[PDB]
Amino acid sequence: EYKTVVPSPYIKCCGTSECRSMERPDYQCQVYTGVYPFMWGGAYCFCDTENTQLSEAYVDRSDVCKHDHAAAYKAHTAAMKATIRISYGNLNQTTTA
Amino acid sequence: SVTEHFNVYKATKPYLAYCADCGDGQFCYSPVAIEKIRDEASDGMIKIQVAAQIGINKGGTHEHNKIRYIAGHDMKEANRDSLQVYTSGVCAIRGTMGHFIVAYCPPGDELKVQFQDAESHTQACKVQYKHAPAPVGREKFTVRPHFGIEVPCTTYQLTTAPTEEEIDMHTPPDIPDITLLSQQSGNVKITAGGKTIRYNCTCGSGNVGTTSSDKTINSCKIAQCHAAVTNHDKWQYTSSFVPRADQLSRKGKVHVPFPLTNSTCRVPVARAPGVTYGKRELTVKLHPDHPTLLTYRSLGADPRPYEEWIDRYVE
Amino acid sequence: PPGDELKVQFQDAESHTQACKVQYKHAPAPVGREKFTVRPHFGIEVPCTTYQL
Amino acid sequence: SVTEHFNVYKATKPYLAYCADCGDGQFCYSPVAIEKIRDEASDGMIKIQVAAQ
Amino acid sequence: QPGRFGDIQSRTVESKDLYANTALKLSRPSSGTVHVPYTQTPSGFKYWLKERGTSLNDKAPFGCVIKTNPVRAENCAVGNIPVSMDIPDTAFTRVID
Amino acid sequence: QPGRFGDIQSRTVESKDLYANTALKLSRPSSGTVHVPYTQTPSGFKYWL
Ligand SMILES: *[C@@H]1O[C@H](CO)[C@@H](O[C@@H]2O[C@H](CO)[C@@H](O[C@@H]3O[C@H](CO[C@H]4O[C@H](CO)[C@@H](O)[C@H](O)[C@@H]4O)[C@@H](O)[C@H](O)[C@@H]3O)[C@H](O)[C@H]2NC(C)=O)[C@H](O)[C@H]1NC(C)=O
Ligand SMILES: *[C@@H]1O[C@H](CO)[C@@H](O[C@@H]2O[C@H](CO)[C@@H](O[C@@H]3O[C@H](CO)[C@@H](O)[C@H](O)[C@@H]3O)[C@H](O)[C@H]2NC(C)=O)[C@H](O)[C@H]1NC(C)=O
Ligand SMILES: *[C@@H]1O[C@H](CO)[C@@H](O[C@@H]2O[C@H](CO)[C@@H](O)[C@H](O)[C@H]2NC(C)=O)[C@H](O)[C@H]1NC(C)=O
Repeated sequence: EYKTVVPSPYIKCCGTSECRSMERPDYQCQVYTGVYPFMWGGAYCFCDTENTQLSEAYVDRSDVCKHDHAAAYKAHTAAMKATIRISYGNLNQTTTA
Repeated sequence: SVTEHFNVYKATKPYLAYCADCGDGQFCYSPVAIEKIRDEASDGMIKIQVAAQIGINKGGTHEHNKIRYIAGHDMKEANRDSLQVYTSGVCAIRGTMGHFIVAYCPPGDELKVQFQDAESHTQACKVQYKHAPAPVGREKFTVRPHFGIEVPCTTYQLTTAPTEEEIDMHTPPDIPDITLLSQQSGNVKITAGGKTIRYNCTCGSGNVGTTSSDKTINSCKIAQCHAAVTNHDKWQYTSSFVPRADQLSRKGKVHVPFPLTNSTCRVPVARAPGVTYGKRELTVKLHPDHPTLLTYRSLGADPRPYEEWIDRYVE
Repeated sequence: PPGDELKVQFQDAESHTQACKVQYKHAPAPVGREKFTVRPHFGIEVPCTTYQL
Repeated sequence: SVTEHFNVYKATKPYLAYCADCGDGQFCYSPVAIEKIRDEASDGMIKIQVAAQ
Repeated sequence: QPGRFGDIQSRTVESKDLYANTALKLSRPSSGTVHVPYTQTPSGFKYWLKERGTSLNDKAPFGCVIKTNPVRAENCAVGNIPVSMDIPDTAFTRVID
Repeated sequence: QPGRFGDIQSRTVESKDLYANTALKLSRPSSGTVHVPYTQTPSGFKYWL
């Protein structure tokens, strides 16, 4: 399983930023202009449409790939080993070869 | 013990996030906004992350009966016996630590977490979740039997020890509030409720907000003016529903308890089927208490495997 | 939620519970083209009819 | 009445038994260990035997 | 491919490079809300887990019993095992006795 | 036969002799538990009902 890491977005109040590509698997970055977010106490930013929010998300190995994972293999040259009992005359022994 | 395991949270603070469905059919701003449910346990346990912190009081100390959260600006209190988890019926909670709750839940279509508020109100957050745990072994049982066999599985350990898995922590952002303003002739007052309040006024001086109460000369009144609380001494979790304060590296660091550990679960054993021997025929009576898997294959060169889940009596 | 009955109860002044149960097909039709049960945190708005509070 | 009908139990005592699933997913030793449930009723009534009195 | 087994791939458990193809998408936030909307393909690992079906143990020919640690097939009833024998004199008995 | 109509049979309501074929089985108790494990075929009467 993967893990989609979505950090808190940077909201540029009455300003503008640029997306910076990073070396992250399945990386996405988006700058949205004209945002007017709200909080519980009221409006977060100051202007009406002069604002940008930076959306960033990526895929990372889950915390339990170390525990929960499936392995893809190639199988060839199967080696056979068998357990045999030899009991003749007075002896009665078991060996593996 | 529990104290040197909970001391990691005191440096943190609960947060208020946007929950799209708070029990009823509408959004509101609740302290139990569910962030992410983790389901890595083979026995059906699920982990729920909530906005409120469970087991920590107003000061920061550890109790087994208090839940701290955000109601406006000030931290407040809640009791633990009222935390409940709902999917289709009532879920069995096995352990709570801060933002994280683990519980045993029946199969369901939703995941609701609610507690009783200090205002005697009920505050909940509802999300959509496919909770359809896979069977452990070959019998689709729901209740652990009193006899059977043990089958290995994965489970969350009920310990508070720190683990490699953790969650990001950072400084809280600016928190605006319209009520921190009152319109007065000339000197518009910004009631200084809190530690530090920032303002910026088009007609007035604006600039930095500093602290304490100030009497800003301006005719803009409430309009062209608003204030936000800043410099929170504690820390927030970088939730997806809260704006980022800044493009800097994270500040605090909090682990995720209840690590996945190897374990085994008792499973029921089906009754031996009744076999009548026909001439190179095999007929069996199947009496399952629950959906039971019947499997056979030929021992020769060309096998003919079978599959069928048995829920009633069949032949 | 979707159900087969409709029970309404209150706690009586005698600390008793007084209820009334009736049979009702409560199977609401989907709003739009997805059979969802929980309002999401993002999406699109579809017109509908509601009771004003 | 009820008193000369309950006088039969005074000479008895409740017991603690092994319940394999006490709400949560694990066993413990509870005073409501269910022994047998009987459904001889055509109207849907069931009888539950518990450890406590 | 996203949504199937192998949507994310890692060469080793101690691998630093991770390949991820989950068709992650970003979209405008709604007005007056800070939520970082994103739509992404669900994990193909869980899809495989609940669509795997039965393993090789349930379909192996010749009554093979498949175990892991290490991956092996035991007690398969097929073929012959040639035997070469080197018996000393001590084992045998004389016809005089 | 167990699990079908007539799994247990009695000639009369006042009969003292009772025939029962329910394939009752007994098995080891688990370690540290007193529960008398047993597995038995369900009643054929309720199945017929
Ligand atoms: C549940 O219990 C499982 C069994 O104890 C745990 O899985 C074990 O986890 C350890 C540590 O991560 C793994 O150790 C690795 O071993 C590899 C080599 O692979 C194995 O194969 C060789 C033969 O080539 C064989 O001799 C050994 O079994 C090897 O360990 C090393 O190269 C690594 O450095 C590392 O030591 C075990 O492989 C793994 N066991 C198995 C059978 O997968 C599991 O972590 C536990 N999960 C929990 C705690 O929930
Ligand atoms: C403190 O608030 C002042 C206003 O009191 C904010 O000033 C605002 O600054 C933004 C800068 O982006 C101006 O928006 C636009 O500027 C762009 C420049 O590319 C231009 O294309 C648009 O036409 C628009 O003007 C905005 O006009 C300006 N408002 C003013 C000067 O009244 C300032 O950003 C705030 N500073 C803090 C504390 O954040
Ligand atoms: C040789 O000795 C071994 C080990 O004592 C015998 O193995 C046991 O044989 C008897 C039954 O014949 C029992 O004690 C066990 O069922 C056997 N144990 C096994 C199969 O591991 C073995 O049969 C002897 N072989 C000979 C004399 O041919």
